[PDB]
Amino acid sequence: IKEMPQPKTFGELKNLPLLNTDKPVQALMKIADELGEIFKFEAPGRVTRYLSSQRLIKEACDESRFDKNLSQALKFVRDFAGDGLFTSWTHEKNWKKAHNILLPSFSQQAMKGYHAMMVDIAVQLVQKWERLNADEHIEVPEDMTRLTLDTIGLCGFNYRFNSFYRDQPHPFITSMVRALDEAMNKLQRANPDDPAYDENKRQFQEDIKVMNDLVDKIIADRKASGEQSDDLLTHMLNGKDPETGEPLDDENIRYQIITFLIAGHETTSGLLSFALYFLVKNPHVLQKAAEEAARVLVDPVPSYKQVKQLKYVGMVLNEALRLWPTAPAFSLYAKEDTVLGGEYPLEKGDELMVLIPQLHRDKTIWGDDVEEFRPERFENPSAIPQHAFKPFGNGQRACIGQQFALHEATLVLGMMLKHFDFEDHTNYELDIKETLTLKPEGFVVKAKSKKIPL
Ligand code: HEM
Ligand SMILES: CCCCCCCN1CCC[C@H]1C(=O)N[C@@H](Cc1ccccc1)C(=O)O
Repeated sequence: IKEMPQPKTFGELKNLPLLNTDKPVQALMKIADELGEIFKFEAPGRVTRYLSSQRLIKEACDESRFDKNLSQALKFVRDFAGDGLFTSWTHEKNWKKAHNILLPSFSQQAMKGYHAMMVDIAVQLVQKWERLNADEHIEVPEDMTRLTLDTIGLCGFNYRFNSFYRDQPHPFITSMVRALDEAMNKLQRANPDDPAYDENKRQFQEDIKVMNDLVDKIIADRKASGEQSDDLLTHMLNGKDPETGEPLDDENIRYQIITFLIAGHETTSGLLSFALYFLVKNPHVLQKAAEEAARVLVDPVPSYKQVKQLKYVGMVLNEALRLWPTAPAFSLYAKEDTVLGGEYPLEKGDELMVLIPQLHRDKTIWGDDVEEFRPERFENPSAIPQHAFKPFGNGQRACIGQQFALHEATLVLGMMLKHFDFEDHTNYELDIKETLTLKPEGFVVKAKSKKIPL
């Protein structure tokens, strides 16, 4: 029974000022490097414990002992994502109902139906880059975000955001990005109810109204027309939960659509951006991935079955998720009193944060080459210890979008490596911007066409 380390305190504010930074996850990573596999973090009125070791996280991932907690970040996102899957408690009726209704829409099988839509957007990205002039470069996270938002819009509700036709984001997106910024900024405020934050609160309410009005009109317009497109919205209007026999209500459908647009904007785009970053920093790895793409993608348009055969590209994406998991944490609560790792007693209700980037750096799992980009680490999942690799979270509350994200990312990265050579022309220094998620900021490359027709 050990006493837990705790980082430096600021009197009555305890640890809270440590998060007064534009890079709080990267600050918590540096604290974990100093304090080790577990530390206590206190703010006025709340305590959590940050876990970094596979030794403790494998226990935290025991669903008989721990359930998903809404972190303060998720509670603030819930003001616009409601009781959508991502911001619902496991015990709320609408979690299991929506989970049962939506699981078939997110399976490996369902991906065959979404593939043609994903290819539509992927072809738009390839044509954009084919059409750049000799003097020009690519804004990587900008273009990956254009792609991943457009893909979920088209597969979500058959809506074209037409992001490759715009410098300025669609108005829904300007509102969603500003709401996500206010949710994440609200975290840092020692003094939240101050009047210096009164404009922020007024803007948040306008942004919520914007997201609701576009999404509610999309739903209303679809029911009115009665058309049956094979998108998530059609599945949610016609689907019944096998348990309750009930469908989702129109308000819950709107929370699910907002949730899916947040995920498509924030997470998959981060993964593609980090994957291209590691490939241009690791030319031998880029070469082996480009060789797979050339051998497998033998048709102008990739097929679903071809994407399934891009195994090495799959390993590249997992190794990018290992070093920079774009969704960097999740939160758990103890269902009952229990002891963590035979050292740290917890009471019913005590909270934990899993710091995924640190878990993925555990040298007892990955060895001394832990900072190196080596996709071959992922050749044999049976050779990886339990709960060592958690970029999609844990158990019944794991990412429902995992198959969707990995299909889209494998397809697009495979087409990028087929069609272009890449140059890191600025010798880019990694700068990680934090929103809901992690993304390279300012990452730019030059892409020289291999002139292979679409
Ligand atoms: C690389 C891409 C992505 C990553 C890394 C990612 C990561 C995660 C993680 C870590 C969680 C667990 C969060 C927690 O325990 O608090 C999660 C949940 C979720 N993700 Fe994703 N996600 C990705 C893409 C997507 C996509 C494309 C969708 C939907 C189109 C999506 C929808 C969701 C939903 C709905 C949940 C909540 C599931 C539930 O609790 O029932 N994600 N994601
Ligand atoms: C993909 C979603 C990732 C969300 C990860 C959370 C991302 N947080 C952003 C800051 C770091 C990280 C986190 O540890 N937050 C906790 C801690 C906390 C609670 C209350 C006030 C301030 C901070 C929380 O939100 O409860």
